[PDB]
Amino acid sequence: EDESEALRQARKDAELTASADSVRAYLKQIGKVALLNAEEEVELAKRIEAGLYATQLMT
Amino acid sequence: NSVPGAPNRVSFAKLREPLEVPGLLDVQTDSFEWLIGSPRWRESAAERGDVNPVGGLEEVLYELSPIEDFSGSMSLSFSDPRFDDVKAPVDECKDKDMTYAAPLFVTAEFINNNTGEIKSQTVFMGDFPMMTEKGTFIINGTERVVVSQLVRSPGVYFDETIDKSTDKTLHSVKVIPSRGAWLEFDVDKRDTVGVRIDRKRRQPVTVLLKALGWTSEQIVERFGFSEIMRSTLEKDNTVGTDEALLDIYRKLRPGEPPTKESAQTLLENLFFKEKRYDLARVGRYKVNKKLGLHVGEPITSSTLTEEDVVATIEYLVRLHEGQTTMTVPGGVEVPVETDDIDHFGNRRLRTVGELIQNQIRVGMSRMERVVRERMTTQDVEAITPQTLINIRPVVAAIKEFFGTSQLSQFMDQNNPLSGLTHKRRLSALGPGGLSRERAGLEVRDVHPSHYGRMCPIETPEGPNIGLIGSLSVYARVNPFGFIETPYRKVVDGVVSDEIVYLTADEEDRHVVAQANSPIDADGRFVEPRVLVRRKAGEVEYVPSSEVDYMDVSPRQMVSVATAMIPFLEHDDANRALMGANMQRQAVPLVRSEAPLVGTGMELRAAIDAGDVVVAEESGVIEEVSADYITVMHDNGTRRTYRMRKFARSNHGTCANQCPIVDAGDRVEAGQVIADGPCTDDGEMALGKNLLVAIMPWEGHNYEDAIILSNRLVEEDVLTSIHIEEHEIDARDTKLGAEEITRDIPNISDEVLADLDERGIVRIGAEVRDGDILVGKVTPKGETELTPEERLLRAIFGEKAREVRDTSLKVPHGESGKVIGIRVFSREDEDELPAGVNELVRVYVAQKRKISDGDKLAGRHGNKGVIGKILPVEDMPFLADGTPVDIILNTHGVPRRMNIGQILETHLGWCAHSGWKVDAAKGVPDWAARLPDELLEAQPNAIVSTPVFDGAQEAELQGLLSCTLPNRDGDVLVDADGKAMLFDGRSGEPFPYPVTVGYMYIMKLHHLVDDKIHARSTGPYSMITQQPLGGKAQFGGQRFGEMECWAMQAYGAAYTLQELLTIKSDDTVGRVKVYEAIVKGENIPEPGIPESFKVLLKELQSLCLNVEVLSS
Amino acid sequence: LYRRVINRNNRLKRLIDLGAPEIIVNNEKRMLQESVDALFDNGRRGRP
Repeated sequence: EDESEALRQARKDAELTASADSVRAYLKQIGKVALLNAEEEVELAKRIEAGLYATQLMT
Repeated sequence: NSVPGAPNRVSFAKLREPLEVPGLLDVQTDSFEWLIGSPRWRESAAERGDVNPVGGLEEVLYELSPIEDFSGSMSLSFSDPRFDDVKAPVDECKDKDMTYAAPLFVTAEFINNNTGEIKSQTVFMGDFPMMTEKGTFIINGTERVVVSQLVRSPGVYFDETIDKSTDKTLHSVKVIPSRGAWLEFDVDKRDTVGVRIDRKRRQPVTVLLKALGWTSEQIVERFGFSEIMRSTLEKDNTVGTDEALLDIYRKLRPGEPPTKESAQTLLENLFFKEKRYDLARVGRYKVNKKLGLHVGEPITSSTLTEEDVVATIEYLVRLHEGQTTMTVPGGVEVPVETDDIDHFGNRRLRTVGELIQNQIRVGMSRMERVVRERMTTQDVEAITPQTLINIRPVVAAIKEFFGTSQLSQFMDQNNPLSGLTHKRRLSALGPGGLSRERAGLEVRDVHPSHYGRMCPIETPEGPNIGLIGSLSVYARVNPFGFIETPYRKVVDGVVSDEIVYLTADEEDRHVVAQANSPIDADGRFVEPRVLVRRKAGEVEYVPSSEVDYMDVSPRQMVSVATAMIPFLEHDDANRALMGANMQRQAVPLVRSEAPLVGTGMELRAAIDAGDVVVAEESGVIEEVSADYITVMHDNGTRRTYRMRKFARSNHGTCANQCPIVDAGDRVEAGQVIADGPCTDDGEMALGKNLLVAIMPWEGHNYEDAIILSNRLVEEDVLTSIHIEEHEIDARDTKLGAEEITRDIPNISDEVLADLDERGIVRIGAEVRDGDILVGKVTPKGETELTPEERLLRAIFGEKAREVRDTSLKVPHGESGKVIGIRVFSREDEDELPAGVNELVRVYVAQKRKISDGDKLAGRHGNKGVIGKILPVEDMPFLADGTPVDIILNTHGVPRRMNIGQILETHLGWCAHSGWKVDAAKGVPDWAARLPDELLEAQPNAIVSTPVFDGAQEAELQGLLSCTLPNRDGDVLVDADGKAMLFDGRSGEPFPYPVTVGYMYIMKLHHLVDDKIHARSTGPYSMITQQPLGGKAQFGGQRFGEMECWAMQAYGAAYTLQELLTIKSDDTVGRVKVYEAIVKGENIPEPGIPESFKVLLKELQSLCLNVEVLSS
Repeated sequence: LYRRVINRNNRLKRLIDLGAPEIIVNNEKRMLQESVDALFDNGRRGRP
């Protein structure tokens, strides 16, 4: 079913495929990062604000 | 007969035909009627499948609707496809180059399931091209004809194969549905099976049946007798429905991790969903017949079902066991056998309806995509069907289909027969078909099912041999796409008049009889053994009581182009093939005399070709003129047929129409009123009746050459009016405007005499190669004015002449008088293309006489060019003194096996001189079966001969015996056909008699005037400096590598280098050679070809360091 | 084909100079490789 080595390495092997079509390979790779919500967006925006502030301070 | 104006054509036919030939255009008209859904077709299906009367457009609209959004609370549907009157009648759309078309209207229902509101908007679908009465479309003025296509009908196809290793038999299947993914079930080299899904070579049936919600108990219950599938299920090695689903996901959608539900829905969306796998309505019924699934149920759910898959498994596995009959649980029993792919029960025919349906389906798919995109981006209740609809893709798709598609081609019309045969022709190349390179040897062969459906003789001799053919004369297209032919059914040796129609597959389960059988009028064949066609196409003897079908008539297996060949049965198949093909390319002469010896098919072929005026309604003729005929019908009103005079055909021939009625005659509905280009008294006439001697004369008729007398040239017996058109357009340009004016720079006056001040040639003025036609002057802009030009103008006072005279001139090698000028312009408020503002087209015609090199041929396969036209003195003449017109060689007819035309020659002489059979002491033995009214024939009497039931040898010999003379007492020909004839060169009589008689010859459209070409220094191509090729361009013959082989073998090196470098390529070499030969100087040393430098640069651009080293 | 090569090369230059995550840079380099592939021999690898 899903556990007991039937589906985990199944997913790993299915993902680890040749993907001859270039668009297919790109869509396979893009299916790796989870989507984001508003709180994550504002938190990452705060992190980027801190990063650019630190870059300005370095300058 | 049965034609009101039919000339009296006596016939040698023995038996009668129970039915007349159907309207040979019925495969184009009826299909378009189905497409539109006209009331004629509406009532046609009322007794031929009224279970679901629906048109092609109605079917597509119903399939498309309803279309909704992701939420399902808002949707749109289509209904009521209503047409409209055509914008303009045919001739004007042929004049100003507009498509013969009418607006299309449909009703759109907007539904909003959230609250519910109705919006019935009558949207303008577009401009749908229509089909004319002749079955030809008009696109941009041109007349185009679409042809039906032969493809493999979607369904199930089992087949057998030998491994050639241990001689084990293997059985494979290919369920090939349109717009879907293939499944290939077979028995592998080893014992197990192969279940290839969409080209993936793994996973025997174990995972598939398991993936259908089953488990091992079901597959072991269904299959306990099939040890092959028992071994396979034992070799499952997988337990678990989800395990099988993920294993399928491996080899159906790799690259994405599988989940519990993804594979289960993926299988349904791949096979059992009618959006990604929909075998057409033909495919579902083909599967049902092949498997006996449903035998009395309406057609619905075009998508493939699971019981279909299980029945396919059972059928295949039982076939591997060698079983004969399979009975599916829940269905009738079906015999188990391999399916042939060329049998006409598996090859359908996509007529015009199906092709236009497919293009409309693509257009509606784009429509559904765009409307699905748009229905969500706009807020509810602010959206209307008009803004949901953007009709652009539909008209784009129809324009894509009608133009720049190889299945809807330019009409081949240089005589009525070519037009008739271009339609009702079956092709096999194109979208969904097989290319000639893709075509094997098996497909080109004649299948036993071709009989009565597709003619086995009519097919082009070129590379396309066998790929494209012509429809039979009695053939019918079922409302289902399969082809079908009529046949009378005999019961217990009693022949019935009831005509029933059978397809290719329905013929196997019956036994059809011979066409010309010894019928006694009581239905009983006098001998028990009769030639019959068995199930597998085998011919054999069989007693009479068990046969159940017979051919409706002879010439049922043959088309309309081959049914016009007299004495067909006496000719080899190859020569009959070529004769049928040359019948298509005869030219329309200026008189078109009817043939003496022919077949009854000529009248019907001429009548229904559509180019002869036929009185639709009976009545007296009010008045007759060359331009028009006014006919007064019985019910007061009148009708004026406007005759078409001197119209250029698509191949530049003549299409005059001469009325053949008087000012006070009565004409019945259906009678021929006026004759077309190649018709006499409403019957086909593609040639002339010429007296023939078959002796080989002094080598001028050597190797198929033909010699003619000057009488044909002087009496205009073989001369054709040929018309060409020359378009030329003045268009806007950054330099300004190009003017159609007489202000033509640096021209004389003797060549300006025949132009009007408007700037074009006077109507009725003679031109020739090089003469100016239209004076169009373009602003030259600027260039390097040579100093020598300045000294030139300083010597004479010539103006700069600031404009370039790129006027239109008659191209090389033609002449003749001008027929008409048509001019269009923007200030004439015309629909000119955006960019051009004048467009003038001039028609020039010349009465092309017959000369050396013109190809003349009979309709029996004999061909040849005119070796010479020698004067009337030097012609062998009979004792009466009439010179022979055409002499052909005798060394071709016995070797090439076309003796039929010798019989035609003798029958023609009998028909010309007239005959009478002495019925004093009873009728002679040979004339006992000869019909009455054929024992007497006046001079120049026309006869007829059906192709397979015609005049026999004994009857023709008896006719030759009594051949009463015309004016003097002189039986020129003896009983054996030969006749004495006097030499016109030396004067003494020839030692031995030779055969003479009247033969029907035709001039082919391969005249030498359009076939002679030569050039000294013309233009050259861009990339490589080689001269171009063709007749439109100045050309230049291709000196290929095969001729390079010959020149190298000769040992001639200087000639080869000359032909390569300076004569073709070396630019400086070309100009230097021309200067040297003009200057009378020695031709210089050839240089280096430019194409080699082009190759060197090209190879360098491919990252290949190529340098040529001096040392 | 030359226009495709030029476009891909210029976009890769922009990506490198601007500074982008390595996935987009790898995708652009793959597109450049496939574009040169199409230029030298169309249809040899993959659909033409």
